[PDB]
Amino acid sequence: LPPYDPCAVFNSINYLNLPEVQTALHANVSGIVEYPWTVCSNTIFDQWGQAADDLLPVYRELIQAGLRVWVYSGDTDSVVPVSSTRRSLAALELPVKTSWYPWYMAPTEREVGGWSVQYEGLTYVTVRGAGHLVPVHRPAQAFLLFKQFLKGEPMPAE
Amino acid sequence: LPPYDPCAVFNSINYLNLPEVQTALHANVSGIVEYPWTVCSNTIFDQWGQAADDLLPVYRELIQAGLRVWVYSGDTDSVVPVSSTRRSLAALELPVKTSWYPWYMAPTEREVGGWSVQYEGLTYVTVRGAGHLVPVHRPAQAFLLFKQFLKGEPMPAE
Amino acid sequence: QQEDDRILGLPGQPNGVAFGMYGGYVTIDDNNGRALYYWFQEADTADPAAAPLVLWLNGGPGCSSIGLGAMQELGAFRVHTNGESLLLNEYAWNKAANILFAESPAGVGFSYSNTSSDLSMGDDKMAQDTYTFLVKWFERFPHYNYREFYIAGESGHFIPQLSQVVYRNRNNSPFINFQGLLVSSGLTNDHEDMIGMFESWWHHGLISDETRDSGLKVCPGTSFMHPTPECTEVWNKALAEQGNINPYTIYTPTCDREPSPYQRRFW
Amino acid sequence: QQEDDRILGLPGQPNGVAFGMYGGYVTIDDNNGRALYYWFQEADTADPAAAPLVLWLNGGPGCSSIGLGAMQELGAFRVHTNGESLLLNEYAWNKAANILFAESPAGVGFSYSNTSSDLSMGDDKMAQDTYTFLVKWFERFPHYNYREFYIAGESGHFIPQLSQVVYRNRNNSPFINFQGLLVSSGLTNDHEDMIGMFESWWHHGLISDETRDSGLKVCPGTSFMHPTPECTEVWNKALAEQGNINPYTIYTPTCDREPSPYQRRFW
Ligand SMILES: *[C@@H]1O[C@H](CO)[C@@H](O[C@@H]2O[C@H](CO)[C@@H](O)[C@H](O)[C@H]2NC(C)=O)[C@H](O[C@H]2O[C@@H](C)[C@@H](O)[C@@H](O)[C@@H]2O)[C@H]1NC(C)=O
Ligand SMILES: *[C@@H]1O[C@H](CO)[C@@H](O[C@@H]2O[C@H](CO)[C@@H](O)[C@H](O)[C@H]2NC(C)=O)[C@H](O[C@H]2O[C@@H](C)[C@@H](O)[C@@H](O)[C@@H]2O)[C@H]1NC(C)=O
Ligand SMILES: *[C@@H]1O[C@H](CO)[C@@H](O)[C@H](O)[C@H]1NC(C)=O
Ligand SMILES: *[C@@H]1O[C@H](CO)[C@@H](O)[C@H](O)[C@H]1NC(C)=O
Ligand SMILES: CCCCCCCCCC(=O)O
Ligand SMILES: CCCCCCCCCC(=O)O
Repeated sequence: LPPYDPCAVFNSINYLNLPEVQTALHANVSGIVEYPWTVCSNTIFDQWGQAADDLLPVYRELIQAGLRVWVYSGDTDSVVPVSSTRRSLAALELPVKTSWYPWYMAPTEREVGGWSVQYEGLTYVTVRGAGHLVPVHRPAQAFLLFKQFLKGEPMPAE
Repeated sequence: LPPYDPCAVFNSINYLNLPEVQTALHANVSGIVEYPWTVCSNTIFDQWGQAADDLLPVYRELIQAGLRVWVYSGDTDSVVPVSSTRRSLAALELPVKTSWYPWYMAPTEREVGGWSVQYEGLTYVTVRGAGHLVPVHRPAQAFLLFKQFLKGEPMPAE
Repeated sequence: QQEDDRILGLPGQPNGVAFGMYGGYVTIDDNNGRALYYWFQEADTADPAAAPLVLWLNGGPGCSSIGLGAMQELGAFRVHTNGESLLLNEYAWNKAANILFAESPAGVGFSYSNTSSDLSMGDDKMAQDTYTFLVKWFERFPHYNYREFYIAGESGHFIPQLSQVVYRNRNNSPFINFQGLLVSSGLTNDHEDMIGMFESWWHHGLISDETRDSGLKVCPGTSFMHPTPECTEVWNKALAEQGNINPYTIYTPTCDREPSPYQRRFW
Repeated sequence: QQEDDRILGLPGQPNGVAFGMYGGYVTIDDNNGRALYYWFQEADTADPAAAPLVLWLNGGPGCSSIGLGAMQELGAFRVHTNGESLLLNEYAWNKAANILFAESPAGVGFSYSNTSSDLSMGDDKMAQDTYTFLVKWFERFPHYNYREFYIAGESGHFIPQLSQVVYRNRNNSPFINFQGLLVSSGLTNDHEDMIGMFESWWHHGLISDETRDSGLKVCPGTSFMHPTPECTEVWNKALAEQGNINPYTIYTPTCDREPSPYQRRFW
């Protein structure tokens, strides 16, 4: 995978606005959308109306239904920081099943990939050295996290 | 400068116990010290007696005498973290002369080098992305901080 | 149905892709002319039919699942620095699952509405509209009915709210075999998340003691999408004290091309 | 006296070094036979005589100013991976000043005492021993008398405490033209520093909620060098939760060669 580029957004904006790419993708059939493709839309953001103030009752319902619920953060993000999510999740008041512990890429490995807590009904994971967009900073660790989630199995302790 | 090596301690242990090096340095004349050269001594650490619990009265006597007093931290260190020094220095209750601000290598430069507060009598500086041993991680930034200290000039604002 | 949406090849595609791809539009409202665009990357595994199905969504509100999720984060390809060639991502998540990327709501990326009042959205309407995309995609792709299904993504609102609507409607759409949800980097409760932001920024050396003290006194309780002017005043000092760092990854280098594509603080 | 201390050249030394170097022992107790080793790198400047004089000290207590200060951090040379030859450091601090490294107290590095009981030290005896060193170093190097002088280094105790003994004796030793001090990463007040440690570790995701609340309840007040059993029990759980990170630089990679040279948690 190439080294990190803080200007990489510009490459998919150029690529996704190429006419031949839109044809192959079956997107913007016959120029039907009049503005160009861009990554985020300011008008959807400025015009948003109802935004809930508390999703914790939605979480109690999903956990009551017996659904697998996992949440994770990158620890160098300051927009939604680790402290915000830890305080919100701690307010659900769930029983701890596996206490806060460091996880490794394999039980025999030495570099901490991040830390994790398992409550009864919910697993929380942090990824060390990763920003808001975790897979662009730590791709191997995000892939391991996705595989463990699909299995329903904890992140590897040593 | 070569990139960061986590194992660089071992190169110094080896070079400083070479006999030709001890000769050129005029160190350990005639094999006068029994034990070999090492970076740190466990017997000095373990036999340490009297250790003060509060240095703030010493800071007040040096500031009152008009000596230049600067303090700095690396912000990825967890042994004496930025939070610990921030709280101890704040307990001096000095008036602020320049409020917390980001500093750059030059006023025209783009990347944040760290943050700084100037109180009446003491300047505090953090170096972004540097651990406890600040010059091994951010050498350029530590040289600039040294030069500003000698001039008695604040770290460059934008 | 699906055959028309089959993507046979993409410009700048590297030489060995072996998994199937589909892309097109699903109309979710015939009267208003509202349609969502999706891109599907099948599992690059020996038996694709064994792998689960995963819906990925980015948030903001307002950002693209294809522009972030597929092309920069977890999809099979990344775009080269020449803006014309693709390269394979060895940690692509379709190595463990069939991944569906949808741009939602309409007005994001390639998704659109012929009635512009449709571009004024809200949380409950977003969840209803994306649930409707889902039941209509399953009708176009019936070989995924009853397959093990997960919802994943980067929005603390869209992923728990869509999950609640799928679950409440399970007797109406029994063929969605919903197993669980994976939430990344998201807002969860306004009061608790506002206290943790002012605290974490101070313990990382990003703000002053007095921005922290004022922020904790006037901002907890404010909405992030509809803020009071009292809290906007502290919030704005906080961000000025932080300087020119990228707030999404505070130790990395910043991009030099000045007309930035991100013009709002997308959450 | 100083001419005998001149270092003519080091094994493995690079080709362009133009600055002067001196090294040797200064006996601070004739009776017990106690002596400190020093290495002096002069300013690499157009007129070194114009440049200030700075004493650099590392802390621990117990670690070496030459091993840490000079060879890995701010000195003119850096060691190659073969452990046998040197390279020039272009951000060396002797490009702006004359830098004096002393290993202190005796027992550290090359510094020794011929009376064994001298190796049990305390804060006041350290400041007195390094002040005596300084008075005696100036008589060997009489041309640095009254040069603009600064004390800098990595210990929250050694740098303020030696500065207080130099300052209170300025009418006794006026030739030490003491201008100020630079303190790096140091312990300053046991109570405030201890609250700051448990709070910073929690806000960086290193410890659990309950290690943080117990730590804040039993440890502020305790000494770092002589802790109560109550606080040691919490402290050891906290170091366990952090795992195998390097605690001096939490985001970098760890050294594989695990017979580590550092066997204590040096402050
Ligand atoms: C939004 O409005 C546009 C323009 O009226 C619709 O596209 C046009 O639809 C008419 C009637 O089907 C067709 O004759 C035009 O060729 C078609 N495109 C243009 C440029 O006029 C669009 O819906 C239609 O889009 C076309 C491409 C096709 O897929 C058709 O099946 C579809 O109904 C309207 N969008 C929606 C969601 O209704
Ligand atoms: C610690 O004791 C040793 C051993 O007595 C001292 O070195 C020896 O000193 C005697 C008398 O000066 C001399 O004849 C020996 O040749 C010398 N070295 C050895 C291996 O015995 C040492 O102090 C002395 O160290 C020598 C190298 C020299 O610098 C001399 O000037 C100095 O007095 C004692 N350490 C101290 C700090 O006194
Ligand atoms: C759709 O195509 C037209 C040209 O045919 C282009 O100007 C417009 O920007 C495109 N819209 C998108 C979203 O790419
Ligand atoms: C001093 O020299 C002796 C004899 O060569 C050696 O064995 C010893 O380890 C040395 N001590 C130091 C501190 O270098
Ligand atoms: C410099 C990267 C900025 C990316 C901003 C996008 C955050 C939007 C929410 C999300 O999908 O995560
Ligand atoms: C991996 C680096 C560990 C360095 C440990 C020594 C810290 C001692 C005090 C000092 O900074 O002088």
